[PDB]
Amino acid sequence: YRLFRKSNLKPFERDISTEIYQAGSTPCNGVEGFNCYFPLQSYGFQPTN
Amino acid sequence: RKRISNCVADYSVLYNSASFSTFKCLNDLCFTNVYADSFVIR
Repeated sequence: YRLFRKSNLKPFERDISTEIYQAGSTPCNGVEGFNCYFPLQSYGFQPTN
Repeated sequence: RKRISNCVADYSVLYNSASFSTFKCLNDLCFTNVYADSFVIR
């Protein structure tokens, strides 16, 4: 699921891609951490949740 | 407790500082006070 998006995805609009996102100013350039997070997160469907 | 009131708290410069370790949380929100603590952990 998508968490970090520059704007609001348009209606019926599919952001069909997995690109590393860039949060506030700390140049990521392919790394994750300080203001750098991967916008697509695996939820994990455990039926007993 | 460094509780502060009626101050212009610039979170953007602090958040966009690149001289921290963990920002586990801003300038568009105003609050009654900020119970800003201070200590060192291992």
